[PDB]
Amino acid sequence: NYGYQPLFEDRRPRNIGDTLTIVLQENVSASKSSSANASRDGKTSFGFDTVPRYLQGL
Amino acid sequence: NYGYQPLFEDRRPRNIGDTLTIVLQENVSASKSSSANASRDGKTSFGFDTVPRYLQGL
Ligand SMILES: CCCCCCCCCCCCCCCC(=O)O[C@H](CCCCCCCCCCC)CC(=O)N[C@H]1[C@@H](OP(=O)(O)O)O[C@H](CO[C@@H]2O[C@H](CO)[C@@H](OP(=O)(O)O)[C@H](OC(=O)C[C@@H](CCCCCCCCCCC)OC(=O)CCCCCCCCCCCCC)[C@H]2NC(=O)C[C@@H](CCCCCCCCCCC)OC(=O)CCCCCCCCCCC)[C@@H](O)[C@@H]1OC(=O)C[C@H](O)CCCCCCCCCCC
Ligand SMILES: CCCCCCCCCCCCCCCC(=O)O[C@H](CCCCCCCCCCC)CC(=O)N[C@H]1[C@@H](OP(=O)(O)O)O[C@H](CO[C@@H]2O[C@H](CO)[C@@H](OP(=O)(O)O)[C@H](OC(=O)C[C@@H](CCCCCCCCCCC)OC(=O)CCCCCCCCCCCCC)[C@H]2NC(=O)C[C@@H](CCCCCCCCCCC)OC(=O)CCCCCCCCCCC)[C@@H](O)[C@@H]1OC(=O)C[C@H](O)CCCCCCCCCCC
Repeated sequence: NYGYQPLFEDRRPRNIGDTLTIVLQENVSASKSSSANASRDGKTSFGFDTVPRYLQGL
Repeated sequence: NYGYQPLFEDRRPRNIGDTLTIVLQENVSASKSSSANASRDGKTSFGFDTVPRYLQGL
């Protein structure tokens, strides 16, 4: 090979045949949450158990 | 490539082919709550258990 080569550079790959080292160190994490609620409660009462003579009509 | 390249700048992407690193670090959280209540209670009573002779009419 007659190609020029720098002395002080970091010897990065530059041509087709050059080799490079890859450190994967891949780490991905995704999360998703959702919630919903709805509560309704009702309860009504009414009773005499004793009615006046004048109110017995109703 | 014959393009001009600055020396002291932060080497940000500038053209179509430039590559950039994205750190997701996404975090969203939303909450919603609501409540309502209504209570009514009544209870009335009245009784003699002993009526005067003069009031026996009513
Ligand atoms: C937002 C506000 C808007 C305004 C709203 C207006 C009022 C909106 C309307 C509210 C009133 C509900 C109407 C109920 C009767 C009715 O029409 O709808 C019925 C179906 C229900 C539909 C209702 C959905 C509404 C939908 C909701 C709408 C809401 C908006 C059909 C029906 O008719 N079913 C019917 C049938 O059943 P059957 O199907 O099986 O056959 O027959 C059986 C057997 O009949 C009984 O026999 C008895 C003997 O056996 C006999 O006694 P006896 O003496 O003879 O012995 C006895 O005679 C008697 O009461 C003898 C005598 C009693 C006098 C005692 C003193 C009481 C004073 C009491 C004073 C009341 C004080 C408020 O009378 C009366 O003078 C009654 C008083 C009149 C007051 C007038 C108000 C002046 C304003 C005074 C104002 C005061 C100011 C401070 C016989 N009673 C009857 O005939 C029935 C009827 C005869 C009508 C002739 C009298 C003149 C009416 C003249 C005109 C009336 C027009 C309305 O009386 C009533 O109650 C009428 C009540 C009217 C109140 C309105 C208030 C307006 C405010 C005005 C406000 C604007 C009944 O049991 C049964 O009726 C029953 O069960 C009813 C039960 O009792 C009573 C439960 C009440 C609980 C509250 C409701 C709770 C319900 C809630 C859930 C929905
Ligand atoms: C906001 C204010 C606005 C003003 C409101 C005005 C008052 C608004 C009205 C309030 C009064 C309610 C009227 C009740 C009678 C009525 O009309 O509505 C009835 C249906 C109910 C509707 C009411 C919805 C109102 C809707 C609400 C409206 C509210 C606004 C029809 C009915 O009539 N049903 C009826 C029927 O049933 P049946 O259907 O099954 O057949 O027949 C059976 C059998 O009859 C009995 O037989 C007995 C023998 O067996 C016999 O005795 P004997 O001696 O002979 O032996 C006996 O004779 C007797 O009492 C003998 C004698 C007793 C004397 C003893 C001394 C007592 C003094 C006591 C003194 C009272 C002191 C206040 O008499 C009386 O002089 C009565 C006193 C008169 C006082 C006058 C006031 C002067 C002011 C004095 C003022 C004082 C100043 C300090 C016979 N009694 C009768 O006939 C019935 C009647 C005969 C009437 C002839 C007498 C002259 C009336 C002359 C005129 C009257 C006109 C009103 O008397 C009454 O009560 C009348 C009470 C009037 C009070 C009004 C106060 C006004 C304030 C004035 C205020 C402005 C009864 O049981 C049944 O009636 C009963 O159950 C009733 C029960 O008892 C009593 C419960 C009362 C609890 C409080 C209410 C609680 C109810 C609350 C829930 C709703």
